[PDB]
Amino acid sequence: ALRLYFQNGGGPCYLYPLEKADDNGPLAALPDLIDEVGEITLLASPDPDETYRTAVYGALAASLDQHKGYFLLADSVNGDAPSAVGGSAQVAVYYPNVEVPPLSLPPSALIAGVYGKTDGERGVWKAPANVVLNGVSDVSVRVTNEQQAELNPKGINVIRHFSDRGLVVWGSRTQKDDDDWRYIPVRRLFDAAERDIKKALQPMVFEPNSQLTWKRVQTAIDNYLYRLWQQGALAGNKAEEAYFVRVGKGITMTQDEINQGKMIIQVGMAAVRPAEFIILKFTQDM
Amino acid sequence: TTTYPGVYLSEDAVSSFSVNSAATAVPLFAYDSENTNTINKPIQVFRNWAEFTVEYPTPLEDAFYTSLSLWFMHGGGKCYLVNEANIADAVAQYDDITLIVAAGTDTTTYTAFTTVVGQGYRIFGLFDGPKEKIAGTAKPDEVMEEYPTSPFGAVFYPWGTLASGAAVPPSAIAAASITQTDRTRGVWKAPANQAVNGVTPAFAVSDDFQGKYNQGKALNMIRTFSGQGTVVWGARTLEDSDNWRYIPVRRLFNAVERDIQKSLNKLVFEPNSQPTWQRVKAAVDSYLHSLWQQGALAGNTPADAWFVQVGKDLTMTQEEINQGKMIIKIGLAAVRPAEFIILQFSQDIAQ
Amino acid sequence: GARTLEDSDNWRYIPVRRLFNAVERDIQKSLNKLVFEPNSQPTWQRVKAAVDSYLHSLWQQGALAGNTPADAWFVQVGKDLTMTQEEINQGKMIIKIGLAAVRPAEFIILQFSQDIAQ
Amino acid sequence: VTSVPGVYIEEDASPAMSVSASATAVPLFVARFTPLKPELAGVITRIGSWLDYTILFDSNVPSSVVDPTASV
Amino acid sequence: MSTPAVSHRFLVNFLFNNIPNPFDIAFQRISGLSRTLEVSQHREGGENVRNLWLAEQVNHGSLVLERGVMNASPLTLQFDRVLRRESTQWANVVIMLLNELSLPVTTWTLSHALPVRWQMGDLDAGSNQVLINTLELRYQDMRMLGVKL
Amino acid sequence: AITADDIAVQYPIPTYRFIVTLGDEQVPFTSASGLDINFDTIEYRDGTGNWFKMPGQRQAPNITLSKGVFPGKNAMYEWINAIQLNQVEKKDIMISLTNEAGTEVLVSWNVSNAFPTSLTSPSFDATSNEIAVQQITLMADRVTIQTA
Amino acid sequence: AITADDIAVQYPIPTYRFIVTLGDEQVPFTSASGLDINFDTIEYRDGTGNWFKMPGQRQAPNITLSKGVFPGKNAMYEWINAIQLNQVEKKDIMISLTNEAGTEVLVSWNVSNAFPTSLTSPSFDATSNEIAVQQITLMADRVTIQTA
Amino acid sequence: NWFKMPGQRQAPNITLSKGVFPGKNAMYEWINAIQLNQVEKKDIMISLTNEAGTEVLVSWNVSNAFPTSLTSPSFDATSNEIAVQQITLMADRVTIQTA
Amino acid sequence: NWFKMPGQRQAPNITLSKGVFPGKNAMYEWINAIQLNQVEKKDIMISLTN
Repeated sequence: ALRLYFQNGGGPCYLYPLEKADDNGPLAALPDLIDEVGEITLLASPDPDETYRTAVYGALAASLDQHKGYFLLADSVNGDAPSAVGGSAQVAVYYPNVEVPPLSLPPSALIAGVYGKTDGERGVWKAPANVVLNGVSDVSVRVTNEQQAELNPKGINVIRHFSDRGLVVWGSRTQKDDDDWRYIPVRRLFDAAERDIKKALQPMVFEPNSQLTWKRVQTAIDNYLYRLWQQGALAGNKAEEAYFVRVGKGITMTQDEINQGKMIIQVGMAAVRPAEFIILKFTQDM
Repeated sequence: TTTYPGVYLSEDAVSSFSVNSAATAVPLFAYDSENTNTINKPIQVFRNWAEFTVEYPTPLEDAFYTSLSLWFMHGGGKCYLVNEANIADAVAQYDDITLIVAAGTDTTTYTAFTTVVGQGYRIFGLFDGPKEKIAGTAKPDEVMEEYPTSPFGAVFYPWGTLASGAAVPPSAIAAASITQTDRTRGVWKAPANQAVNGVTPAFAVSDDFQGKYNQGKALNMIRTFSGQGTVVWGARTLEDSDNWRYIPVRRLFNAVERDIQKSLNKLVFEPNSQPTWQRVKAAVDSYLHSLWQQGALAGNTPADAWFVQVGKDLTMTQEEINQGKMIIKIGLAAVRPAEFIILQFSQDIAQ
Repeated sequence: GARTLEDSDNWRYIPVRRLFNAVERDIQKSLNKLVFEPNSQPTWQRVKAAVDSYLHSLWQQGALAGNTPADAWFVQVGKDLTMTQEEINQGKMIIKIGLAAVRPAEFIILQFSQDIAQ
Repeated sequence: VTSVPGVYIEEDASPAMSVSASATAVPLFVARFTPLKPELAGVITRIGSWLDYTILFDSNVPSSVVDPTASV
Repeated sequence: MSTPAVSHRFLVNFLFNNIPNPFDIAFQRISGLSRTLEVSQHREGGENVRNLWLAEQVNHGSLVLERGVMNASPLTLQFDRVLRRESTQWANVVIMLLNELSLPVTTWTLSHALPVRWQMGDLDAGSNQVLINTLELRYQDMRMLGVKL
Repeated sequence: AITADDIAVQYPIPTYRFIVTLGDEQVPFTSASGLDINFDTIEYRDGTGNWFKMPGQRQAPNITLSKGVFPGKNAMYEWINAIQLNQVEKKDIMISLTNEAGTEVLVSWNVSNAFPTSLTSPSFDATSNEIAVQQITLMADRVTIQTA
Repeated sequence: AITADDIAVQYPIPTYRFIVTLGDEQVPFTSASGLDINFDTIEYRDGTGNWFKMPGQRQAPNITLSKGVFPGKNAMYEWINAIQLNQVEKKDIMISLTNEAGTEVLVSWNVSNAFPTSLTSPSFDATSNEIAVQQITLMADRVTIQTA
Repeated sequence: NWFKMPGQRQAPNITLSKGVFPGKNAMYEWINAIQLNQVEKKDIMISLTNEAGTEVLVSWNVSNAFPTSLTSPSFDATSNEIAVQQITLMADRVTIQTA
Repeated sequence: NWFKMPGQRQAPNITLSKGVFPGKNAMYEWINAIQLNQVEKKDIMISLTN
């Protein structure tokens, strides 16, 4: 599963060797070891056993709603979510097991590869859903349109086979059915922007909590959000329609909140949504 | 079994056929569920005649063997033997099928043909006529009631009497004149007057007989003439409408609508914006201009042969952009064939 | 006969063993003039372009099986590809070279049919 | 009814119509227009294109010797 | 429509009966194979407006070959024997074009080709050119094969 | 008082903002030139003085695209390296004059079946403060303009 | 905030820093030009309107390298002096855009079998404050680019 | 019809000047770290401040600045002046935030 | 196979320019003495000097 990861776009690739499933000792100590390392973004446990992943997905479900920026790549078993992570916006399920010359692998090791390929070539605001999977030959189940039509209004994200292209990842939805966090590239744009703003403002911690510092923090966010807009990440036409940064004492704070040593910043963005339906509507009248 | 490095002299040599395939003719040959000499594998893929005889080595005399052996001896590329029960799922899974060929099959391919047409899979069915002699006092309404009233099908009555004594289903005669036409003339030209070799029509058919069976549901005779031996004689579909008569103009749009979506599936999950809509309509104008200049489209200028249209007040609204939709409308004119030739004669003696 | 003393998929056929003996000796005669150069990234680029220049001439005279240069050979050298930094410090320079050879024909089967007066 | 993220095909569409932009000729056609949803029965509605007419108003309106001519 | 065939890649195979191995030799300038049918016009008495062409005898052309003066091949040693009249052996020649991959798209397949003429290039003191020698064969029959006929 | 929504309809379009879609991808270029539509001409004169002038048949365009040399891979090189004697992946090129933000195409030129015939290296010069610029020349069969 | 390790990946490469490995040695040059990849073109038209366009076969490159005249030996001269009527030590040239310190090759051009066809002397001029510069023109058979 | 339009904005050239102090020269250490392309770009903020120095009245922000020159002071034995270095910067955008 | 070879070298054309001085014109009495095939052929050294 790691050789198919580096064939599809490699990375620094942290590993956690976990031998058997039912040892609840190392699985309870797992979310505390992830926070000690600074730079994990994806989870994506690549194991063919079904009860092995359920013990992993249940141990990692409490760390996904803690604003830490992780993103789980779960795997369906027979066409549904694995129910440890039901409807959180941090989870992308991928259904068909993928066969290698024939052992069948869960597709999370390959999809974690094609995220790094897509983000390096197109950015995190691009939907990672037209990448042809290198390595592998054929999926275990050839999925029709009619069963994807009952799966794609959930986040199931079927690996499809096209005869001219090969194996194409086909679907870019999360588990959240909200209009805001429906798509993967909208969700991972906000997770990546919050991660890079956080790395930029940590030099401004333990500064004097004055109005001079609040403008140094506002400009450091405004310089970051401007160079996302001018490379196509944000959906705007004026750069006042793309984003805003607000900080002040009458605005976003009260004097009792400065005295307890905190500054409060309101940042907003506007992302663009992908085109996933194309209707052709032919005729021969003119 | 090769042991020494020399030359081996084997004398159990059999026939062989070179593949001369067309990309727009990948058929599905349906074999019967209650057939004894087929492999229990329900869906099986045959790229050539050599892969077909390593799984069916002895020459059988059944409907599926004489359909496929008549397929591969007229070119023919990859094709599918699918059981009658799995015809609606083999089209939905294998992405490549353009033809549903009922190789001696009734009432189960018909109800699974009308399933995948309502699901919209851009296929064309080739059905069979009666294996018995149609009388002449039989009526074209009571004989043509087994068949769907969809424009994606044709019927082809007269069965074959292959030179080894076997009987060829007349869908296989029709599918072997589609391979030879989709190379030499294209998918927009009629599969009719191309002659198929090695077969013979079982019954002699008159043209007074075909006149009853032409309008309405279109039986589509298989007739032999002196010179052009055993052509298929007729190119009409199972509905008699101004649009979707004539097997050429249905199979032309099936090839257009499949080559456009193979080109536009590489633009899915792009951002639904005005720069992407311009890239769609220039990928269709570039496909249809090449198709116009090789004779597929009727028009003496590009404005009379096709149009592509996409906008924000033209084809789709802003409340419909927000659902991820991208409506393109494409109209294009096809070339209708000639079907009737009237020779008006005058003479006068010594003048 | 042209077979060697083992019957394996790689090292059957006296041609494809003696081809690699000639490849591996003409490459080391070319790379012995690069020994005691500084073990740095400019030297690794000079190694892999001296092998690509040898194998491209060998491809275009029929020695290598492939209808494109990407199917006939590859040369690979890096710092996370073929060798590690703890292995640079020992003076080592690992190059990996894969190349496809042309296997001969060994058996010819003449399949005969006839029929009298037909 | 679009649920599969592929490409859909329809075959009996009508050709769309283009609209221009002008500020000196904005008319008010008073005719026998038949609405679909009946809240816009006695008020004035803006119809920015022909696509806006087909959604708000009934554009077919089958005849009965009288013939509907407001959509034509 | 499929792309037409260009004319700068070609193999030539020779098979003599003196020589036990079939050999393959690279040339520069294969000339071109003609095949004429040699009709004759007849004039009838009462007919003044149409013509009448009567088929007689198929005439084949000649295979003219050009290559540089290089090391002695089994074919320039064989023209040396025939033009010294030490042998009168002739060969079956196979000429074939190659497409982008390696594949033979057309094949010409001459029969009983006889070496009849050697022609040496010019020796000139200011020339800047390879010494090209011209070879020429007369064959009996010709049979073109391939998919691009 | 001109209210720049009227500038987007009435004023002309400048040359410095453009995107080049080359096949299935966009590649950032610096220059782009040669997208002409050129015809031949046929004439005829007779002795009475009639002189007929006709358009001939149009000749093929030669497009020229230049961009800089970047530390990644050379995507213009792997399309001219893969010439096997007749064969080339022929691509269809769109060169679109775009607005500032990049979110609206103003007018575009469509090159239909282009294939590379030349690629020039940068000119190495030890006394120059310049960027390594390659240019590729392409040969096509038609150039169209869509105005939307 | 751009942190110049990102400049080494994203920004383009300038022309003034390059090294030229010529055979088994490196020679310091001032200019280097002519490392093109050029193809011919084959066409075909028939009476129905089909017009086929094909790449031809590529022609040979002419490289140009210029350096100054130094008080030692003239290493470009003893490679063009040793022409015996057909024969020349053919060398393989690498022209590599390098980083400042010289310890990393960014992108390089590989000339395969080069041999000299011309060598020009400096232009002696008693009113000029210039350096004696020779230039040598080379003829090869292929030019490749390796991007590492 | 004359059509007048704004073109594309060109790069700003910002010049700063400070005195020479006996410690470590921070502006020499940023112009000495040039390796043929590679410079640490910095964000410049020049804010008009109150007299205490703790709150911004109006600020001029500068996006990606890198040094292009650094002048030495003019040494003169007959002058009572302070040694002033003058660095010039080149960037891509100038932003004015007012608060 | 495509073989590339050096040809044979062509003859040089040297160009020397100097000023007109009040003495005798030493470049003139070497080009004046051309008799139809014949010329005193000389060997020239052009030396970069300190």
